[PDB]
Amino acid sequence: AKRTKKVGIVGKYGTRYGASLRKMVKKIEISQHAKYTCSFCGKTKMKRRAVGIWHCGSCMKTVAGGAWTYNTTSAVTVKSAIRRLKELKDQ
Amino acid sequence: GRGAPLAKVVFRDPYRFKKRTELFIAAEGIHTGQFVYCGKKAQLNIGNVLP
Amino acid sequence: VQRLTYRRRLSYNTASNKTRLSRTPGNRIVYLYTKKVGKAPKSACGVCPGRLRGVRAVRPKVLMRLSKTKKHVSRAYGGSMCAKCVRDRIKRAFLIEEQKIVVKVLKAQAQSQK
Amino acid sequence: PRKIEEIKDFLLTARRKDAKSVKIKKNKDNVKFKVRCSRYLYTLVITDKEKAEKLKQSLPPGLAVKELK
Amino acid sequence: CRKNTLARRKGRHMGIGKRKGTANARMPEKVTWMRRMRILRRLLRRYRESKKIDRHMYHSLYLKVKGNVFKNKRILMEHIHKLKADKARKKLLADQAEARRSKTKEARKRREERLQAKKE
RNA sequence: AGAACUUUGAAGGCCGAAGUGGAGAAGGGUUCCAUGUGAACAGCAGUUGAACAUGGGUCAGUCGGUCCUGAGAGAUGGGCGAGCGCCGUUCCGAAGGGACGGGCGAUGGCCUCCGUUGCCCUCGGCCGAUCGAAAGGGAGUCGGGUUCAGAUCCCCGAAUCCGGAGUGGCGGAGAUGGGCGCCGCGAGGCGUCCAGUGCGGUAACGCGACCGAUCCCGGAGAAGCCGGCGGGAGCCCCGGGGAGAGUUCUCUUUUCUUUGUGAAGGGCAGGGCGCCCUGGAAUGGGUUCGCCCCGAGAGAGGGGCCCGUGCCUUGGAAAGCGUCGCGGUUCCGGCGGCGUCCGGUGAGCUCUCGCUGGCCCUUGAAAAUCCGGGGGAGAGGGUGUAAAUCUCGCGCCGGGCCGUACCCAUAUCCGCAGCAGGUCUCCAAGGUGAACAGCCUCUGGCAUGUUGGAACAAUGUAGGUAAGGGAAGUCGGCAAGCCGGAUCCGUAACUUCGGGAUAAGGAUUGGCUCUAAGGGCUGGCAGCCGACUUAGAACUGGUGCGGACCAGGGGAAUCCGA
RNA sequence: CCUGGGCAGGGCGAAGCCAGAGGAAACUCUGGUGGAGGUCCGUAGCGGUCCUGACGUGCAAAUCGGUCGUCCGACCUGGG
Ligand SMILES: [Mg+2]
Ligand SMILES: [Mg+2]
Ligand SMILES: [Mg+2]
Ligand SMILES: [Mg+2]
Ligand SMILES: [Mg+2]
Ligand SMILES: [Mg+2]
Ligand SMILES: [Mg+2]
Ligand SMILES: [Mg+2]
Ligand SMILES: [Mg+2]
Ligand SMILES: [Mg+2]
Ligand SMILES: [Mg+2]
Ligand SMILES: [Mg+2]
Ligand SMILES: [Mg+2]
Ligand SMILES: [Mg+2]
Ligand SMILES: [Mg+2]
Ligand SMILES: [Mg+2]
Ligand SMILES: [Mg+2]
Ligand SMILES: [Mg+2]
Ligand SMILES: [Mg+2]
Ligand SMILES: [Mg+2]
Ligand SMILES: [Mg+2]
Ligand SMILES: [Mg+2]
Ligand SMILES: [Mg+2]
Ligand SMILES: [Mg+2]
Ligand SMILES: [Mg+2]
Ligand SMILES: [Mg+2]
Ligand SMILES: [Mg+2]
Ligand SMILES: [Mg+2]
Ligand SMILES: [Mg+2]
Ligand SMILES: [Mg+2]
Ligand SMILES: [Mg+2]
Ligand SMILES: [Mg+2]
Ligand SMILES: [Mg+2]
Ligand SMILES: [Mg+2]
Ligand SMILES: [Mg+2]
Ligand SMILES: [Mg+2]
Ligand SMILES: [Mg+2]
Ligand SMILES: [Mg+2]
Ligand SMILES: [Mg+2]
Ligand SMILES: [Mg+2]
Ligand SMILES: [Mg+2]
Ligand SMILES: [Mg+2]
Ligand SMILES: [Mg+2]
Ligand SMILES: [Mg+2]
Ligand SMILES: [Mg+2]
Ligand SMILES: [Mg+2]
Ligand SMILES: [Mg+2]
Ligand SMILES: [Mg+2]
Ligand SMILES: [Mg+2]
Ligand SMILES: [Zn+2]
Repeated sequence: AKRTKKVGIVGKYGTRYGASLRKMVKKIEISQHAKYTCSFCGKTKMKRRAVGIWHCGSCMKTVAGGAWTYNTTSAVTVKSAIRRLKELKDQ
Repeated sequence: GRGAPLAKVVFRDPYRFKKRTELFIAAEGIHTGQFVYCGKKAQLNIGNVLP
Repeated sequence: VQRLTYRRRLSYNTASNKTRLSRTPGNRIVYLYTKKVGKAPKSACGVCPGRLRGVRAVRPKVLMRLSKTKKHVSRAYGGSMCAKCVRDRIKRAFLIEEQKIVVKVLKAQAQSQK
Repeated sequence: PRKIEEIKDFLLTARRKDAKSVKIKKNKDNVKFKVRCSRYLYTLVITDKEKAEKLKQSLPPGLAVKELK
Repeated sequence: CRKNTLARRKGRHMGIGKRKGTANARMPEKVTWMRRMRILRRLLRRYRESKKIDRHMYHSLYLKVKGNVFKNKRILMEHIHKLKADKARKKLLADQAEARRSKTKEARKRREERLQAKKE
């Protein structure tokens, strides 16, 4: 069945620590405990290690990623800007 | 004690027949098996430390 | 139900003082010590985890007593590579050598055209 | 404690010098020969009493022999 | 205590008033589930080894035993009897319909051969 | 001489496996043990003691220190300081005395040829001397017996490691093959030439051994906590057998005790495998309690590896144990017979191995040591004759220094003492029960905690009841008492929607007969063999049922602090 | 700071998963499995609230007895 209606993953804390804090911890605990699809092997076995380290069960290929998700949107912006300024007139 | 993840990049030493091992701060988006290019005229991508 | 005790003058249940229990010929439950388990040498350099096959797995200083069959595999890169690394590195080295020959003769043909 | 199976290899080992003692033990269903050479106790188990008697007959004479009960 | 334990095995001294832990403490839910589902998940193998159920319906009943549908071995066997008796009826009726279709296609192709021979 | 206390017997008790038990670390220092005394000390006494006096007792290549580094501490170089000195641990330093081969030279032994020494060439980061753990790292020993006191040390028997062996102990590999031509019937031999730094399996890998230097690479050493689950052991439990003991008023094929195989080697179970081959899968399939896995190769079949602490074998029945007898005063680890069996079950306990998962802005030690691999400078017999070498099987020699007694505590330590205080760990049975809860027994200890006798006044200190009323007492429901376990019902206001909540309130609970359900193993749906749980029914006891022990009063509100 | 050691049973039942029912979709409902928590009753352990209980020239220059708080942790603890 559906055992909780709102708290989702944050129900392990209970009635303490505060509403907005649980609300803001929800949206990134789901991110850090979610399995991600590896861009290398194509399986869905990414798992977060210690902070900043991501690991896939197949092929043991360990990628330095974001602290809570797999890619920071700012980091994707920086990578697009780096390839643009790369092929901009060859330095 | 450091929030940054720490990369262990191995180099070839051009003077003694020996591999040397250094410790770089892991730039966002490198992974085990990506080559790291460093030097003056090194091409510009993520991880490539250059002047 | 015979309660039984350490034989040495240790007391603390350390990692080194790790014990089992047996039965004497003299009809008595005694408390016999145990050498620690020696994990096998694991694979060379970054590959999928798993110890190297066909190696007598012991503590380090045990390896002085052992003969020169039970420490290595008959293959080249015996007790270091896990043989999937061997059948990768051979193909990798050969193909990179062939690509270097192709790039070198391409430079030669480019200079011939120029 | 090592176990010998052939009579030949046992006998050669018995004549292999600095083996100082042979015990002979009789049993309900078999008979055993103990050789105390060095670093080891060489046991030959055999079930045929006639073979044991002819082996002890052909046993080398300078070596000590002790029967156990 | 041997006399008392034989009285326990009869089923005496075991009402409400001489229990003190909960039912989940006396015989746990996880233990009930492990025993129950190891029994039901090896009975399906004992059928699948022989021929009691084919490879495709094995997986459906495997998931339906993983889900809390079947309580025990007897009603599992009663339900496998019903599914097998349903599959046999449906395959019999389909084979009879395919026999009728084979008769009609045979007759049509033979009539086409008859008209071909009337042409040549 | 003397007995409320000493010792023995009998009886009744306690500690009740998280102990008043069996042993240790730190500490104590002879208290350990025997003999003798009872003057003082033990707060009464004492024939006794941890008191006094005499005399004994601590045996180790394989137990630990020694060795390694950790948190750190500390010296020279350097700097500072009136100055004993301080700072400082790579910083401002010429901080390696070693080796490989080669050459020149010398010396000595069997001057064959080995062994030294001097010089020269080549090579060689030390992230720095040295110290730092009787719980971290660290090769290698277990069983039986033995004393008034020892014990993995003494003995008996069985093993193992580390070194060393130069004229290289003894064997085995390296190793002896093939062609040519001739002779010989042939078997073989002659002569010439050539090879020979091992072999097998498609693999995963295997065998008894398998030349290797400077150097380089890697692994082991080397990893947290918590869940689950599987195997193995030990213990407990059940059924049958065998020895001995108890009960027999009446019954009880009854109750209890006892019922063994060391390290090391070989083999076989078993478990695990991210380890290979054949082979292509979707109507998706395989598997866990949970997951998880699959074209980067699932299922299926066949192979391979590791742990093998389990079983068998060697040790090993000669011992050990139980029991029944026979001899020697003693001195005998005497002597002899008999036996030391079968099986089964398990959310059972405890330990360990392995798998997998969860948790993290915690990522969970370093080094001595040892090994493998990459490379191939070199080394060696050159042929009918054998070496360079060897981590293989045997054989020889040695393993130095120190600690080792005992308490480890309601009497050997600290606390001014034989002081309810304090102090670090291991093993831990049966029943009830959820359980290591509390209560009662068994192994194993013990005399009630620095005294006894007589009587049962007050006040006490700990405990327990009370007719009626139920907070009226008192600053105050302080104290004590009520509910208390489980099952089945039922659960509000409020709210961060997770709770509140075991809310509040009810009922039921015993003994004894059953009934129903919940499984394993066999065979071409049927036959044998078993676990402890749940639901229901009847009978019945003086309304009695968590019967002792175990054990939440509750609600309504306010203030403050998440 | 380093190196080791230690913590019985149970109640509450999140994420993830499975099955069934409904829905056109979004998704919802029901029964299991699952075992998270600076989580709840409670053992050892650690503290010391109340009785202003015992003692108060004591057993003791801070103890004892009931009654207590917390026990996977910002936990407890030995040695260096
Ligand atoms: Mg559950
Ligand atoms: Mg008298
Ligand atoms: Mg007394
Ligand atoms: Mg008692
Ligand atoms: Mg004790
Ligand atoms: Mg006195
Ligand atoms: Mg005396
Ligand atoms: Mg004494
Ligand atoms: Mg004295
Ligand atoms: Mg010895
Ligand atoms: Mg040692
Ligand atoms: Mg100094
Ligand atoms: Mg100076
Ligand atoms: Mg040191
Ligand atoms: Mg140690
Ligand atoms: Mg002995
Ligand atoms: Mg002793
Ligand atoms: Mg040697
Ligand atoms: Mg197990
Ligand atoms: Mg063995
Ligand atoms: Mg079992
Ligand atoms: Mg001692
Ligand atoms: Mg005391
Ligand atoms: Mg005390
Ligand atoms: Mg224990
Ligand atoms: Mg018990
Ligand atoms: Mg029970
Ligand atoms: Mg007495
Ligand atoms: Mg006393
Ligand atoms: Mg009254
Ligand atoms: Mg009354
Ligand atoms: Mg009333
Ligand atoms: Mg008032
Ligand atoms: Mg009170
Ligand atoms: Mg009352
Ligand atoms: Mg309330
Ligand atoms: Mg409370
Ligand atoms: Mg207000
Ligand atoms: Mg507060
Ligand atoms: Mg809590
Ligand atoms: Mg509460
Ligand atoms: Mg309580
Ligand atoms: Mg407590
Ligand atoms: Mg206390
Ligand atoms: Mg206190
Ligand atoms: Mg107090
Ligand atoms: Mg007071
Ligand atoms: Mg007084
Ligand atoms: Mg609590
Ligand atoms: Zn991957």
